[PDB]
Amino acid sequence: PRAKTGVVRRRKHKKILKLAKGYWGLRSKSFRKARETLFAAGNYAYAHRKRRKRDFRRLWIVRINAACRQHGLNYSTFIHGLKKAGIEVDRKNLADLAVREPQVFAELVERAKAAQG
Amino acid sequence: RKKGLAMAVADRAREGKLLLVEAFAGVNGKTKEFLAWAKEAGLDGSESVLLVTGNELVRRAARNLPWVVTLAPEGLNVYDIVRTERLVMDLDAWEVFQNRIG
Amino acid sequence: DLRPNPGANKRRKRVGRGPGSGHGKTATRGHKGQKSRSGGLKDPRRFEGGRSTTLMRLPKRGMQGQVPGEIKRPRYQGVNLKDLARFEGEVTPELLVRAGLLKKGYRLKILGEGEAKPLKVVAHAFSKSALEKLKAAGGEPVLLEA
Amino acid sequence: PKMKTHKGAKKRVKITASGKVVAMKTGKRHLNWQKSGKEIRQKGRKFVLAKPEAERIKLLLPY
RNA sequence: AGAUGGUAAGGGCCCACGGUGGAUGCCUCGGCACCCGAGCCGAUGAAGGACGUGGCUACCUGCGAUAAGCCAGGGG
RNA sequence: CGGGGGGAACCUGGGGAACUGAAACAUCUCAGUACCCAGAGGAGAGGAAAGAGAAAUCGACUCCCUGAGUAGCGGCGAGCG
RNA sequence: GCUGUUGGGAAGCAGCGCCAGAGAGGGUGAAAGCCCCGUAGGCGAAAGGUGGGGGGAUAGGUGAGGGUACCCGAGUACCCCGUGGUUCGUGGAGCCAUGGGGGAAUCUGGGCGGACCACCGCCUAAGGCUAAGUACUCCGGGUGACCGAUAGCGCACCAGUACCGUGAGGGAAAGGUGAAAAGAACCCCGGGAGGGGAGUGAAAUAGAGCCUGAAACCGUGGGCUUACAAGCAGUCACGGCCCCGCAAGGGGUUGUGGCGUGCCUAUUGAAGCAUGAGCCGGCGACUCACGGUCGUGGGCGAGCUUAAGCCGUUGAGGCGGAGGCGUAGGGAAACCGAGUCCGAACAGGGCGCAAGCGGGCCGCACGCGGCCCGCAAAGUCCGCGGCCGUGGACCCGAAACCGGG
RNA sequence: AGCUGGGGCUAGGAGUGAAAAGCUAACCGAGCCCGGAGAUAGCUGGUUCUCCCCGAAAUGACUUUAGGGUCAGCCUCAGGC
RNA sequence: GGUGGAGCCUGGGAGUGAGGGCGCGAGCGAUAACGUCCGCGUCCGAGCGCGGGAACAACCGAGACCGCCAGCUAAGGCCCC
RNA sequence: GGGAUGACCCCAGGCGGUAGGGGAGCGUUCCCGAUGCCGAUGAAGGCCGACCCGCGAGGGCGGCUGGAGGUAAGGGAAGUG
RNA sequence: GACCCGGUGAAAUUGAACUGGCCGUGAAGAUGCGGCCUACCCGUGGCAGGACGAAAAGACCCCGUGGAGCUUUACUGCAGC
RNA sequence: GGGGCCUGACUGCGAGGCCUGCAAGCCGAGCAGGGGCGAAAGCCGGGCCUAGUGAACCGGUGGUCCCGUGUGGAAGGGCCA
Repeated sequence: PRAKTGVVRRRKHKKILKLAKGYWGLRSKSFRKARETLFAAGNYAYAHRKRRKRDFRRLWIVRINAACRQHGLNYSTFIHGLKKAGIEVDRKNLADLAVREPQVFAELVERAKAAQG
Repeated sequence: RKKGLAMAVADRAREGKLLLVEAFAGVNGKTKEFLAWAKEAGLDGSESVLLVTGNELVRRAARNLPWVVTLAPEGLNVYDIVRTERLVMDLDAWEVFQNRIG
Repeated sequence: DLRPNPGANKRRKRVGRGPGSGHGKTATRGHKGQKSRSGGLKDPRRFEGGRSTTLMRLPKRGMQGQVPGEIKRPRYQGVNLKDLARFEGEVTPELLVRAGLLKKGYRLKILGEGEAKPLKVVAHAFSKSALEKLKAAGGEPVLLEA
Repeated sequence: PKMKTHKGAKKRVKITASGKVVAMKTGKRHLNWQKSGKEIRQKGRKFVLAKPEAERIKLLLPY
């Protein structure tokens, strides 16, 4: 038998060419250029999936800060109230209360800074 | 090459597909002649058969048949026994079978 | 038994070991990654370093033979009456070779251990101590060959 | 093709039943000029290891 | 005093359709191996060729100034 | 009457390397290999014992399996056989 | 073996039959034992080779004692010197060959049995001839877990050509319309080439280096997007725009903002201003053979097992015990032997051996005999797999050596 | 000791050389072609699909050895304890 | 005490025998070198995977099986970027 | 440890990794399976696919092209990516 | 000649480019890392500082138990005498 | 350091260890043979101790029971030194 290359190659090749659509220049017309670019795309994602998770913690904290500051206090003290008080709740993500329910948020602050008095 | 010859003529027996004849009324070396001899035996053509008889006259017929696999006694192997669903053997080709096995 | 199923047992492992691809034994080809393993090394059954092999040990076997050749000689293959108590009646070489030991291995001695059966044992020579066991019923054929 | 036994080895070391390689003690074919009987005497046979393993591999056909 | 839209000479990414090109599949008048068979030609001029031969004929085959053919036997 | 010249491999005879191997390298190896030359044929060579070698043995020669990597040969090296 | 049916076209699907010593295979508009060529099976030569396979013909050979003592292959045997052959390399070196010197004999001879000598044996040199069994494949045929146009011979095709070289020599590329030429009348633009209709075809993005027609690469059209910008070209997060959906939701694009030092190789260390690569497609590197050694699947075990070849097939197997491993080891060897070697040593010591059983089950002898089993005491045989050895042994690559021209 | 046409001889360890190791068919401290040959290359380079478990070394001895090897060290797989 | 991808015995297959920074104890050097040689340890090698250190193999933190628009921290930070 | 051996569920640990050891898979070509089965209502190949199964290599399935070959399970070989 | 227009129309090079400066850093000489500075998009004719620019697997040096030419009271042979 | 006898600077072994990749190197009680010195106990297998050295292969002299290429004996070997 003579296992000539034939079909096999040409298939895996246009398989990477597909993953590589929308790239600049040859990054999408060359298997090689593609192959590479993809590897980078491989880790850039992987890393950013973990970054994304830290990305949004920032978004939230900055907001959370800006909200309970125009009210009366800082973010350092605010998270210590919701902690000494015992309200292991909010979760910087759900602190969108500062965006939606200011009346509900303001409540937390008041029962937060009060955790100190 | 023997324990494996006997064992093949074993799973042909337990299945029942084994069967040894002795006579061949419609012989004379004609297919039309043979084709009948089967029906009046249990060989409809639904089970590829292996013919192993030391009588050329009989082969003459069985030969040109699809579901039929001619042969001869001395040439009793395992590859044919297995490739064929039902096995038929004469008492003379069977006579040697054992002389070969033990 | 159906035709398409006599299948190889549970260990025919045709799994060879191709060493070319990304994962598995690969690239530098499953093994090697240095040099002097590219088409051959020296041995090592007996070679290299460049030093005294280990051929520093000398030849004892004093008699590696002159040039005419090895000298023709009667070859004695001793047997144990231990392995001899497998059959009864007449015990002579020929019925011995085609049976167990010797196989044209020239002459036949006889010694062994264990209990000996009280019969006839046609041999070329008997071991002293292992012959006192035949002093408890048995035969004693000697010489022969001409 | 076939394998050739190593006469060099075959001529100087004997292989025993347990599969052990045994050869004379090296150090007395002439050294001497005075070596306290003890030395010059103390010379029967001996072994090796990882080394006799290498031998047997050359005395194949001669088992 | 203020602000986000818009222009595309050209370029980029995606989709469509062609072009260039001749991979892949499928083909097989060819090759490859092994086993049988069979095994010499020549001064009666061999092997291998030059030229030439067709009504018109570049070349290949084919023959040989009897020139893609001549006699005769068989065969269809 | 014959020869001359040709013929893929094969064949016999007359000549006959080196690289390599020895982890350098002279003996040794490669090797009577490649190659040149002569001859012969569908084969060629060999062939009826001034043989073998230890058996009151065997009985042309060619060829295969064994003997056998034996017996030995060997800078007793490599390796040959 | 015809018919109906689908279709451009049946052999497809369908109804009912039939031949078969012939259901190999090829072709026919697609896929058919029964339509065409074939196949199994059975005949055939006036001519030319082949030809004891079978009988003749002759050639030619045909006899035993007892006496002599006439012949038994010459520059030879033989010895010495120089070499070659053999496993034999100077070795204890015989044997066989022979260049040189010397140099017999005719069986009471002479050669040989590995120096030599003595016994005991073997064979007749110096003249030829000699079938069959063995080796090879230009050509012919036959099969293929052989290739399929970068493969396979260098050549599937007008190739040892074209082309290159003074020469020896080197040495290419290049296959495919369709079932059928039915290969496109004529008309329109044009000098032509090309094309647009008409026309053939089931198909013309099958229209003539024309099946398939991939990727690189080059264009037209359209959607998203960019002229205050900064980058291994992406990734993540929002947002605008276009787009298929009944919708949760999903695509394509890219405006912001976050994070990012190509691939490979070699390296203590490479984004590296180290190596390699223009891009795509195809060719492209750990194999086989025989030994060996471990593992492992089976066969059988006081054993296991065949090799060449012979009768059988022609995808069928048997037979064949020459022989090989195993059953005992120690010693240099004679040799002894569960021992043996060293030794004076019923000191010591070095290699050695001492090898079984859970028990299925059973003659119902109150015996575990003892089959069998894991497979052994213990091993062998085949398979498969790892590594080793000899081979060009993972693939490319020298400068160089040698031989004939 | 001129230059030149035509006709001829000399060649690979060889020729020829008013001598440079110059010339010997556009690269001569040993021409070219084919062959031995798939020379040897302890060197450079290259070495193809996926997934899973474990995971080194760059030290010691010796080596015409020093960027190569052999044994040990360190890793892994199977069995045992 | 210690059940750990600890050990110990037999066997198959290995790769590695060019190391590097740092700390500590020495030699060499000039108590010069991103120097050089040993020793104990560590890390990179192979963790150029992630955080801090502006950037940065080996310094501080810490051994990355996958996914999460959830939380506590290490080093290092909390005026803006 | 379950143990109606139930390789189907529970309890607790492990899972960065180069040279390398080891373990299971995917695809290619050819072979038995085959006088069988897919097929012109459309083979292999090709072109798309945001859909389906696998961690992956891959595999299905649908539309278009294309116009004649293709070949399951289960295995077997090797010019196998 | 170069430059503009009509006609024909190459080449080495070429990982892919969306390819600025400065301090610094980094395998010690960065368009590509960090900080800051600049900077609308695209060409045409010029200049040669950088892309450790092109070309040539450094001609120097070392290494290889590599190769060749040459020498001699190196070894060992041979032609010749 | 002096003296008297002496030759144990023994033959055949060697339990058990130091050291170590290999092979080497080193220590050694104890048993037997036959001895020295001592009343005896006992000590003596060279030297107060650590350097004073060289695998194998090839050969030479002794010895010796081993092999002696058809037999006897040789040639030639083997073993111990």
